[PDB]
Amino acid sequence: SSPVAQKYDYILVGGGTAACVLANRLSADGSKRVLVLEAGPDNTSRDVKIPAAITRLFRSPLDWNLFSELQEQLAERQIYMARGRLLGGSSATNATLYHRGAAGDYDAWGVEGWSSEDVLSWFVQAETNADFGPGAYHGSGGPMRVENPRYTNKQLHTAFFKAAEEVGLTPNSDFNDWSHDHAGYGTFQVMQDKGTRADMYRQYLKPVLGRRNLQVLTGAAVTKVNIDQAQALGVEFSTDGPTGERLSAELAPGGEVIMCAGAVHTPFLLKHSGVGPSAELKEFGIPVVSNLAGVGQNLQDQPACLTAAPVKEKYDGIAISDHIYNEKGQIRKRAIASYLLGGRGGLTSTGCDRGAFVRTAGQALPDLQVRFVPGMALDPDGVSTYVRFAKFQSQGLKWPSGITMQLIACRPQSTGSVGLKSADPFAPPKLSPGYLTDKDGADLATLRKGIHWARDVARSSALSEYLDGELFPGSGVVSDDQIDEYIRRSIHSSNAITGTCKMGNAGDSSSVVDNQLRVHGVEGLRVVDASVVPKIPGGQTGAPVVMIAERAAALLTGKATIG
Ligand SMILES: Cc1cc2nc3c(=O)[nH]c(=O)nc-3n(C[C@H](O)[C@H](O)[C@H](O)COP(=O)(O)OP(=O)(O)OC[C@H]3O[C@@H](n4cnc5c(N)ncnc54)[C@H](O)[C@@H]3O)c2cc1C
Repeated sequence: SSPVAQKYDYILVGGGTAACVLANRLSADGSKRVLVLEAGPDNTSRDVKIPAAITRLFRSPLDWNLFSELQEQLAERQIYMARGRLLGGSSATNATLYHRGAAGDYDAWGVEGWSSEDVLSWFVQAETNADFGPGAYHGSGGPMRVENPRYTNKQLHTAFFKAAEEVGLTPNSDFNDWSHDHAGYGTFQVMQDKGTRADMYRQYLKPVLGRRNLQVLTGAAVTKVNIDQAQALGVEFSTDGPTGERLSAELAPGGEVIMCAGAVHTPFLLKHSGVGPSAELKEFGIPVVSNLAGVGQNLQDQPACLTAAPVKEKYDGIAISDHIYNEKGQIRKRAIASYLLGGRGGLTSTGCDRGAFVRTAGQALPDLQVRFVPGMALDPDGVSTYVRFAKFQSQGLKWPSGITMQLIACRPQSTGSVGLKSADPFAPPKLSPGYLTDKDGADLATLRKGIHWARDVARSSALSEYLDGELFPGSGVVSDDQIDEYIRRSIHSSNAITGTCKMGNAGDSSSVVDNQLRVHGVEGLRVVDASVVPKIPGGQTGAPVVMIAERAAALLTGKATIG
């Protein structure tokens, strides 16, 4: 009742990060009728816009609330895996850190037309940096906002860097400068506009909601993609939910369909629609249009564990928790004043924006990413701690002062999978991250060795002046075997998730999409979101999604070509 006798040149399933990019570029003339279907509501929540309020988006209505299958290798725990549910997708619910990985992350992709040189310019193109001048590696005219964090903990941040210097690390002035090595300590830039989240709804879609050739439907939950037998012909969706009507959106001649549902829901929705492993499709009685075995495999996510240590009594009150909450748990009016009048202060911080990339065992590229947080976790699951920090408000307790080093396997060797658990196209998918399953035990070894690394840093002279013991894992956990068991019961997602519909060369039978993102054996079908990522880069995966999205967009409209 919303696409009524209307045929669209590009239907977009999903209204997230990449989808917000293409809608902008493809609606940019007037000849194309763009449609954008999004399960979740408009982007209007104040919790989206204030960075420190990220503590309220986890496990919230704006999250899909995905939980994984039992992971036997993880002491049989389900893993909560954050996924944004609103226009702007996970860009509106992320920690905003800006990371391209290294040039070798893209060279190693293998694919033709996506080397480090081919992608570099698409990055710069979409960037406007507040803190680096325009050059080979940074843009100034782009739609993304990028800035050095406008919050600084004058004691804990400076003691962290002195400490990482003590244990032998070198600084790194720009983790997205490919001319020098990617390892080292320093400061993560964040996709924020003067302390407001600079999500992709705000930077790309909100400035273009005027275009009459641009139709954006929130509340609109896609169920499948029409593929008359191969050619896609549209989508089916429901505006109310699993108890609503079964509408249909038709495409115009040549009208393509663009999978933007993200690394979790795209491979899922493709399967329900007929493209995937037949063995899995036959189990629920779904006709096979294409039998590509790569749909729903190769799921890569970066696992994390943490250490936590309180500060000495004498330095009580100097953590970021002390800057946001008072001793009674109420939000400080001073912090609100610095944020609303100046775009400064504790509320501009997602917390984890200082850190490092470290080689643990002479690897080609760093295997460990440390994230330092001048706040003290109260649960070894760092995601659950943020949820807890939210509910702590107004209870009347003082959150203890301290620090946290979150440790992350930024280039993991484990892979996962995304599958079908029901025929109900509104059911939670079969999600298995598969952390710690690589055949050499390397991911676990990277995380164990980060624990030793984190303890060295915390033992340094720079940090031992401020610290008083160790809460997590703590004094009991001494031997490697004990560290591993702690890692297993505390491993949490650092929220990347890539690869479930990977691109590859012609004759890559394991590949799903080709180097122009159209999928093997379907007409008018393309995938442009994090799923196409063939190897996860070394860093948080937001920025490369945009780069993919800006790239496909141009290619679609004949402004550049690949190969
Ligand atoms: C909590 C969190 C923290 C993160 N931190 C960082 C970080 O600091 N820096 C960074 O660079 N990256 C970070 N990431 C990752 C980054 O946000 C993602 O990699 C990126 O946003 C993925 O973009 P996408 O377009 O592939 O998917 P999304 O942005 O998720 O877009 C997919 C969209 O599809 C929609 N959808 C799903 N099913 C349907 C359906 N049936 N019908 C219609 N729409 C549907 C979803 O609602 C969603 O809006 C973080 C991720 C999370 C969750």
